[PDB]
Amino acid sequence: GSGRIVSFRYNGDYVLKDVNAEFETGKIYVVVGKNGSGKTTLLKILAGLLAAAGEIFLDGSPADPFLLRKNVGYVFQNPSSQIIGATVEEDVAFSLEIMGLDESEMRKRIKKVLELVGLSGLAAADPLNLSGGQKQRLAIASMLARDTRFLALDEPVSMLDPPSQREIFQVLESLKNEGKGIILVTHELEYLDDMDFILHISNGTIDFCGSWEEFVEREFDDVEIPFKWKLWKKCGKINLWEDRY
Amino acid sequence: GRIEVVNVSHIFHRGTPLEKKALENVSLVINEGECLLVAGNTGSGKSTLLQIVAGLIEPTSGDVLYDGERKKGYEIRRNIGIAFQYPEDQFFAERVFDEVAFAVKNFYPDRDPVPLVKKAMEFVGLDFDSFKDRVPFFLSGGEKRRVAIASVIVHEPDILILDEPLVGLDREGKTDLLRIVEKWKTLGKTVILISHDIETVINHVDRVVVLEKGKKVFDGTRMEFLEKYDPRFFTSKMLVMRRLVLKGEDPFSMSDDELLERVCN
Ligand SMILES: Nc1ncnc2c1ncn2[C@@H]1O[C@H](COP(=O)(O)OP(=O)(O)O)[C@@H](O)[C@H]1O
Ligand SMILES: Nc1ncnc2c1ncn2[C@@H]1O[C@H](COP(=O)(O)OP(=O)(O)O)[C@@H](O)[C@H]1O
Repeated sequence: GSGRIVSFRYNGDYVLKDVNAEFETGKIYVVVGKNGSGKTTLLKILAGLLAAAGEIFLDGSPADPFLLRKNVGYVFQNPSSQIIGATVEEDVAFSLEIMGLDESEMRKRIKKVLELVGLSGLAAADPLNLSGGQKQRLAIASMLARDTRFLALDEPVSMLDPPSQREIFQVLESLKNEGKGIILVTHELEYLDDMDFILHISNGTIDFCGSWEEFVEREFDDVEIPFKWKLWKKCGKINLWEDRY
Repeated sequence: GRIEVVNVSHIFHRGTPLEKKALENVSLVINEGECLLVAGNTGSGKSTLLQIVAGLIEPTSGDVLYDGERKKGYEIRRNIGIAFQYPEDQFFAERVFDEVAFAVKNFYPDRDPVPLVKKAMEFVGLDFDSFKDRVPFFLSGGEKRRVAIASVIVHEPDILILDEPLVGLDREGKTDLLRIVEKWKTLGKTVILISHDIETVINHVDRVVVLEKGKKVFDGTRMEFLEKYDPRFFTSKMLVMRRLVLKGEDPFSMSDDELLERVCN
C-alpha cells in the first residue's frame, strides 16, 4: 500500500529543532550531514524509538512513536544491539508472530528473507557466533520480514564487502519499486545507483531536500559530495552497477 | 624487517566435517619499509593470512621467513603489531591505559610503561589525561580504533598490521587515521593494510596483493594493479585513476577535483 509521513532533546540541549520533512512510499531518501548532526536521532524518531515534540503525520492522521513502530522498520548502526535469538531463524520468526501465525508461510518467508541478505544456509546458526557483517545481514533480515511500508536504515552495510553492499542496495532498489519508503544513511553511496532525494542536516535542522543534481550544484562544505556524482556531472551516468556485465 | 611468505596453506579442523580451507598455497614478499594493501572479498583469507604472519597462527603448511629465517611465535609477536578488524577482540581492560600498556608489561616488564603509553597515545592523537582513565567499552568507533593501534605500536615493533581500520569512519576520521599511517612509514617501518576501500587507501601504499577463495590472484605495484587488474568492479574513482594511468600519468598524490579535469574533456 501507499504511505506518507518537529524537535528533540535527549536530556540536555535540543539536537533537532524545527524539522520539516516528508516521505512517501516508492522513493528512496538519503540523509546526509556531518557527525553528531542528528542523522541517527532523526531516523529513530521516524522509527518510533524516540519520542519527539511536534507534529508527525502518517497518512494525514497524527502519529505517535507506537504507530510509527507499526509502519517503520529499523536497522541500528550496531546490529548486535538489535537481535535476540537462539538461532538465526529464531531472531527472524520473532517479527512475524503478530502476522497471523501461520507457520508454513513463515518457514517459507524466513526462507525468502535470508536469501535476500545472503544468510541462506545459516538458518540454524547461532547469532552469538556470527561475524559482524553477518549480524548486519541478520538485522536487515528481521526488519525486512515485518513487511512495513517504510524502512529506516542507519548505515546497514558498513561491514560488508563491496559486492554484498551492492546486492543489499539492489534489494532496496527493488523494494522501492514495490512501494516501500526507504530512508537511509550511508557512507557507501558509491554502490547506490538509484535514489530520489538527499536530505542535508545542518544546525539541528534540515536545510535541504532535493535531487543529487541539485545537491551537487549546492556545494555544501560540511559533507562530502560523492565522487560518482561529479563524474556523472562531467561524463554522464555511465558504468552503472547493473551494466558492469 | 623483511617478510617472505612461502607456499603456506591453512586448514581449520582437518578431517572433521566442519573442515575449512582458509588459505591455499599462497606466497609473497614484503620488503622492509614496504607499504602493502591486502584486498579481496569477505572469506578470501585476508585476516587469517596476516594472523599467520603476525605469529598468532601456526600455518597448516608452508613457512614464513623473517629476514630470511623461520621463527617461533614469541619472537615474531614482539616485532609485529596487529590491530584486528573488530577491536573488541583486542580489548580486555577497563581503562585505556591498561589496554595500551599491556604489550609493554608482557615484553619489557621493568620498563616504566607510563611514558611509553603516554607517547603511543599521543602518536595516535589521544590526549593522555583525557583518555588514560576512560573505559574502552564506551568509546566511539574512531576512539576505539586509536586505542587498538596505540596498544600494538607501544612496544615499538618494526611491522604494523591494520585489519580493516577505516570501517565505520567518516572522510574526516579516515583522513586523520591515514595521517597516523604516513607517520608510521616516515619512521621507515613497514605497514600492511587489509581494506576494501582501495580508492582511498591506494594513495598510501606501494604494492597491492589480492586474495580470492584462499588463493593469491594478484600481486604487483599499485600502478600495475590499476592497469592490469580486472576493472569490471572498480569504483568510479578507480576507473578515473585507471584512465589516467593508461595515458601515462600519475593519478596518485592528486586531488579528486584535479582527477576530474583530466578526464571527459
Ligand atoms: N543517548 C544519547 N544521550 C545524549 N545525547 C545523545 C545521545 N545520542 C546522541 N546524542 C547527541 O545527539 C547529537 C546527534 O546524535 P546522532 O544522531 O547520533 O549524530 P549523527 O547524526 O552524527 O549520528 C550528538 O551531538 C550527540 O551528542
Ligand atoms: N576458527 C575457524 N574455524 C572455521 N573456519 C574458519 C575459522 N577462521 C576462519 N575460518 C574461515 O576461513 C575463511 C577465511 O576467513 P578470514 O581469514 O577471516 O578471511 P577474510 O577476513 O578475508 O574474510 C572464512 O570462510 C571463514 O569461514
